Amino acid sequence: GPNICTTRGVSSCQQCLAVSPMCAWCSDEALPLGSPRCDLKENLLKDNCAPESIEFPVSEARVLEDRPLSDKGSGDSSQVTQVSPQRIALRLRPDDSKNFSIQVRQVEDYPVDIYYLMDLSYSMKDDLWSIQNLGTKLATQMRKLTSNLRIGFGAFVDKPVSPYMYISPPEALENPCYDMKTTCLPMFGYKHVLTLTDQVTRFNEEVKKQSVSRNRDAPEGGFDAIMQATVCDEKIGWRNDASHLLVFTTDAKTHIALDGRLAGIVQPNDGQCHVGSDNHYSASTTMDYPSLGLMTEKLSQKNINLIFAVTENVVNLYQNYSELIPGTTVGVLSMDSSNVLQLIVDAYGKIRSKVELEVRDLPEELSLSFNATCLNNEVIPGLKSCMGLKIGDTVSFSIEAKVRGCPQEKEKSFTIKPVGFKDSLIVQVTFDCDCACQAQAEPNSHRCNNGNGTFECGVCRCGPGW
Amino acid sequence: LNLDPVQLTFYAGPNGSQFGFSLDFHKDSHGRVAIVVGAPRTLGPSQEETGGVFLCPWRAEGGQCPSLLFDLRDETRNVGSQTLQTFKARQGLGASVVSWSDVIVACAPWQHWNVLEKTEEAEKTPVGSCFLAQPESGRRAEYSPCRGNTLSRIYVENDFSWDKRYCEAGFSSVVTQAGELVLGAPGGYYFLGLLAQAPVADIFSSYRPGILLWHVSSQSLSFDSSNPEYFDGYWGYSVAVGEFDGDLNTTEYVVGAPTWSWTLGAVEILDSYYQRLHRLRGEQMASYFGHSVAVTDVNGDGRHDLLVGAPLYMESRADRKLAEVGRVYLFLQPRGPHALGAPSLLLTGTQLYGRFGSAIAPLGDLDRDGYNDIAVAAPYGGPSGRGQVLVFLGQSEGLRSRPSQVLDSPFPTGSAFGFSLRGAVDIDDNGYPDLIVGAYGANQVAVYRAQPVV
Amino acid sequence: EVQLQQSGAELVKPGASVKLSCTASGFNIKDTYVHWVKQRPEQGLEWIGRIDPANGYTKYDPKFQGKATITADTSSNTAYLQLSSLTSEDTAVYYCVRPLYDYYAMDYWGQGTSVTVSSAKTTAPSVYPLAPVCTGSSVTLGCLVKGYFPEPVTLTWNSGSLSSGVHTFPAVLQSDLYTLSSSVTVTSSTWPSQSITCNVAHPASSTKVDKKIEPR
Amino acid sequence: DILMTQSPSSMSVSLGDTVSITCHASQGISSNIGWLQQKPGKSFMGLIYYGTNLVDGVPSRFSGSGSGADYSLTISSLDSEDFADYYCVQYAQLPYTFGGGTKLEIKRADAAPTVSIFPPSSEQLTSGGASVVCFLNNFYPKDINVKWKIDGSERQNGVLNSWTDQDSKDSTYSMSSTLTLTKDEYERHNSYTCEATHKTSTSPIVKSFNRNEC
Ligand SMILES: *[C@@H]1O[C@H](CO)[C@@H](O[C@@H]2O[C@H](CO)[C@@H](O[C@@H]3O[C@H](CO[C@H]4O[C@H](CO)[C@@H](O)[C@H](O)[C@@H]4O)[C@@H](O)[C@H](O[C@H]4O[C@H](CO)[C@@H](O)[C@H](O)[C@@H]4O)[C@@H]3O)[C@H](O)[C@H]2NC(C)=O)[C@H](O)[C@H]1NC(C)=O
Ligand SMILES: *[C@@H]1O[C@H](CO)[C@@H](O[C@@H]2O[C@H](CO)[C@@H](O)[C@H](O)[C@H]2NC(C)=O)[C@H](O)[C@H]1NC(C)=O
Ligand SMILES: N=C(N)c1ccc(C2=NO[C@H](CN3CCC(CC(=O)O)CC3)C2)cc1
Ligand SMILES: *[C@@H]1O[C@H](CO)[C@@H](O)[C@H](O)[C@H]1NC(C)=O
Ligand SMILES: [Ca+2]
Ligand SMILES: [Ca+2]
Ligand SMILES: [Ca+2]
Ligand SMILES: [Ca+2]
Ligand SMILES: [Mn+2]
Ligand SMILES: [Mn+2]
Ligand SMILES: [Mn+2]
Repeated sequence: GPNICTTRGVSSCQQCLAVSPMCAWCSDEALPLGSPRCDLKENLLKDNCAPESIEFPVSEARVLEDRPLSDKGSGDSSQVTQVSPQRIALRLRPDDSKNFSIQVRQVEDYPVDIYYLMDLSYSMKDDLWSIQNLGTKLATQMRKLTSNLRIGFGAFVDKPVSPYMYISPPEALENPCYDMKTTCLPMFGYKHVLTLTDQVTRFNEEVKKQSVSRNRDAPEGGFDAIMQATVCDEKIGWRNDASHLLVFTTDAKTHIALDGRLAGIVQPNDGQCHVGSDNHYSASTTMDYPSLGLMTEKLSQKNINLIFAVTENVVNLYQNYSELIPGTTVGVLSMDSSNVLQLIVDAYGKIRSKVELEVRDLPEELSLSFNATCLNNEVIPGLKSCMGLKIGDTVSFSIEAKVRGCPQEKEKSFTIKPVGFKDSLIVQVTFDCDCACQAQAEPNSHRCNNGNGTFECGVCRCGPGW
Repeated sequence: LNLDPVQLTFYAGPNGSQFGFSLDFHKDSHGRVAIVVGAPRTLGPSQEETGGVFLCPWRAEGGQCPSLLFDLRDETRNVGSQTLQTFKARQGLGASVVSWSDVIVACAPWQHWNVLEKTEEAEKTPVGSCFLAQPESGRRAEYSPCRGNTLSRIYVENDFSWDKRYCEAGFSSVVTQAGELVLGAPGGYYFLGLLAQAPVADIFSSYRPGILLWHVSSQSLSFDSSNPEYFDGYWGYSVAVGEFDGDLNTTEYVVGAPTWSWTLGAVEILDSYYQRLHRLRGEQMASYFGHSVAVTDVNGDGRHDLLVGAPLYMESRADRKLAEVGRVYLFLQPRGPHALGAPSLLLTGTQLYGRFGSAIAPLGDLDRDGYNDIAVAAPYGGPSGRGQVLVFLGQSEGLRSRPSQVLDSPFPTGSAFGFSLRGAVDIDDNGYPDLIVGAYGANQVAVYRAQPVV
Repeated sequence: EVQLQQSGAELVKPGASVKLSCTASGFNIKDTYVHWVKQRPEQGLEWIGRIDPANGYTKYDPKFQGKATITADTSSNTAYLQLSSLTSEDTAVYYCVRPLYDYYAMDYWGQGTSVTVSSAKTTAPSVYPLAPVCTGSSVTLGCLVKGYFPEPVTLTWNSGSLSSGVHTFPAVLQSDLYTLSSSVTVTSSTWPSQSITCNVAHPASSTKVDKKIEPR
Repeated sequence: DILMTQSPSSMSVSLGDTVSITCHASQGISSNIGWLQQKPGKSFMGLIYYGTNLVDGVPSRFSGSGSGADYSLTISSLDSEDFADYYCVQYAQLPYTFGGGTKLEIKRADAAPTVSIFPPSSEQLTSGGASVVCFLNNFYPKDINVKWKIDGSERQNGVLNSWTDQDSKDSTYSMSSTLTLTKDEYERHNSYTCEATHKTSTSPIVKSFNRNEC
């Protein structure tokens, strides 16, 4: 009987496919006048339509790259597969939808970078003494989780400028601790100390030569250091294929953007690297503290997992900042940093306990839907993220793409990538809206109103200009 | 709505002087309007940055402005077996300017001060200072309420209580209609923040040059606190005045504390005795709620309304992602003695890092419809990031949610167009209030003249 | 208006102690420094010390270290000066001082508190008439007030009647007791034609003796 | 401490004159000096602070000046109220120190004193004492020297002098000298004299009497 393909009364092969994903077009010549050309593929063959003249595209989805998921992230020149498949070809006809899947694994024995960014104001003097063996102690525990560990060290205080800095007497500039009965370093904003390296004894000996300084106001310029430790890729030494942990230890509040106006500093933070050969932040006294949004942008750009290892007197403060900076982890640090080792380990496990999908360059006419399979084969509809995972676990997601109408550009591509992951799934979309018979049309055909029309797919169409 | 964006007037100062960091309209004893401009990095005598002030006469062509001269020499007084010292290098003279009657008040929030007694000292700290001038008469005076002569050892014993050494007085400034200068000092009381008030007339009559430490008996300072909620709150980052208690004989103070309660931010309304009447808490941490405050009756009911800027507010967007754009809050004063409730209207920026709400200027009634209007700055907004100023018109229910006019920066990138604003003054005497916009990054000031509505 | 209202005059014995007061009127005592100054006819003015009533910190001239003790109570809006182990040299007028504008100035002064240290008991005066010797057109009489304590004494002639042409000289301390004298001049036709009396009153001991001048 | 030498100690001047008091310090004080006024039998009033700045309420005829360690207080056109004591005070260093003082006195024509001697009263002699009084009334200038003589020979033990301030009417001065002896010692001698030495006469004005004799 009649259906939406026939009752619509289409005028061409392209209009026929645009009715419904089930409609087909018969380009055959020997077709009765009353019989419609736009019908189900079964009805066309039923009416003796030539099988070669049947235009009936089918939405499909075939893989192009399907590397197996790696059992070990160790070894290789970063030939580790975390996402499977890596590339698929997607074909869609108007208003139709096709599905596909994706697998994500938290690979075991994946390399790890850990940059230790430490508050070195006067209250962290006892903290320096407890971490003099942290490098070797941290190497022993992380060895159970990874075989490629690199560690580095940086230090900060605050912007070396009045009123943060004591500027009288002249002795106080070389030794801020003059009025007491000790000596401390001159004030410094942020200084890089140790590039990320696998020689952990370099961490110990560099720490043993570090000492604290002294400034006036309790809030400190650690956010300046987080920005520089993030955007100065080459100097800190982050590796391309490794987890990036930025450990931030402090026992006080922090300065934020627009605080610098109390020092006469109004220039916004430019998010660029300003650590030269002297390993000191040169824009400390001329550029304002960075904003939370600018920090989030650079942390996401460099795949840096920030870790707020702070004392209990400011945990609530940094827990609230952590909610404004997604992907950030908080741990409670003792008043002498004696527990920082276990804190870093727990933070690393918490970091790699989540898989969260993200979509890039998705066309306007395409809409996606996700079904998560975390834990043991338990489907969770309308979800694109898993939690509570362990190293070595594997999750999967079922994805359905729904195109609206037919776009102008017939070939686009988008990406499905987990947050923080290197690998990703590339979906090469192809919008099959036209018919193959259109490539062999007859312009100015002598079958269509004395050359006033075009003959394509077995029918007469009005030519250009009409 | 009816500001003219075609024919602007441009005033300019020296390169790198940050000319336009602060501005205000100034009427002389004859009512002739001029523009006072602060340039906090103008060079002094020793070829060193000390700041400067300029008094621009109104000219449709604009151009260069003559200087409003102040003493830029460091002072030293040996008195009472002590040595008083002022240091004006990098003091930032002109970081804030305000005009009242025929008097101009220009402040140097980073002027340093120290007191030497044998081997001890008070420590060289930025107490700040304000310079007062009567241009027609040449009279000059100074006001530095946070200067002291207590030695460093004493503050340590008393746990730094009542420590006004880092006030930075003049960071923000305002003058009541009665002629009482109110200074915001966000570094007072070890960075809690304080306010300093004193009549302008008593500042002039009690000041003598060379004294450095003198009493102003009629002055009134706010109070220190042991509550950690106020620690590092920068109380006095911005200041404003208005009528909020119903008593027309009293003048109420509006104080911004953008890092109050661990960077939550707050704005407080007080009486002239610094007793808190209301407190508006910030919505989002580190948004700098309270960076700028403005007072004007926008809905034409006679009751002053409050506007608060949070230039770093991060708007919630799709996929659980935040975007720093800035936000402005409108609080309408209720009828009679009642507390200011929730915001009546929320205006949110659009351009990332645009800092919408960095400055909020009352315009008066721009389109002459019976409702006062405002201008909001986004010094790094607009599609280019060069800066934008947005006009919102008043209405019976408050403000329009969409702008009536948008002023794109005529200056290059980095001019900070809109960082300073000032309106509600008819400078060309055409019956319409006009707007002056500072762009200290380009060392220039742009004048937008209001015209009849089209 | 700024006024410094000090305590009344004190009259004490040596070795004892006294505590003067300086109450602020029209302003807060806490506003400025409060100094103390000692004045004597021969030695002149001497600076005792100062106090900041806001915090209680004091400074002293090392000459007064031990005797002088400056305190202040912001509640009663008053500053005090305590003097211990009093001596005859501590007999002086004491002023409290505060500055106007300049932090270190000495502009506003109290009315001053008189202090007198003496072991003398309340003794009544011994009035003596002074008549001339056994000629001109003008005659002069006198009246000697000797050996009284403490001050003061009011001296008149004919019960305030004869007032013009009189010289009552200041009292002088003569061995812990005061001595005063007064003269009067009229024409020869007035005396001894008209009776002239020396009315002396000493409210301390409550005595109002009167001696009529008689010729020799 | 800083010594404050104030000069002159006194000056005799008339209404409308333009006078100048000076004050010298033992070291530089950099205008950290104040000037004070003490009207007769009254408290102090601040005139100048920081060398030149007038205290609020002070007439403009007062003016201070100077620098380093030498300063001056000038009064243009003296008023009848300006005749009083004046002191300088430095506050450059602690302890604060004052000047010796300067008294402005009314000038007038010279006048010789009216001497008058008075033997002991009968009431005093019956008690066991003897006081000879010698009044020296209405003279100018103030500088005067009294000398007691018993039997022609000078006596200095037991003399009690007293002076009055400048009179309000005639602007003169007066003096009262009293010689006190015992009754027994008073009768050992006969002649009793008080000699007055004033610039109005090269010869001393002598007034005396003889005991018993009258
Ligand atoms: C980090 O971020 C957290 C989360 O926002 C902050 O904790 C909040 O702090 C505010 C301010 O102190 C709290 O506001 C108060 O809420 C009370 C009601 O809370 C109830 O519900 C919560 C839900 O979990 C319970 O935990 C709680 O026990 C209560 O049962 C109100 O009663 C309060 O009103 C009073 O104070 C306000 C001014 O604050 C007045 O206007 C009122 O009139 C009244 O007097 C108040 O509104 C909020 O509850 C807290 N939330 C939580 C979850 O604890 C941290 O302060 C912040 N820390 C840092 C360092 O930034
Ligand atoms: C996600 O899971 C939901 C679970 O309901 C799927 O919805 C059902 O899918 C079946 C597939 O044969 C349909 O027959 C049902 O009608 C659907 N039920 C609904 C929509 O309520 C959904 O298809 C899944 N999507 C993906 C992309 O896996
Ligand atoms: N008016 C108040 N109620 C008040 C508020 C806060 C504070 C203080 N808070 O901050 C200071 C604490 N010191 C900061 C620097 C640190 C040394 C360093 O970190 O280098 C040592 C501790 C003092 C004092 C008074
Ligand atoms: C598409 O979904 C169906 C169930 O709806 C499933 O059987 C099939 O395997 C999926 N195809 C792909 C390519 O994922
Ligand atoms: Ca009021
Ligand atoms: Ca209103
Ligand atoms: Ca309007
Ligand atoms: Ca106008
Ligand atoms: Mn610190
Ligand atoms: Mn510590
Ligand atoms: Mn700090």
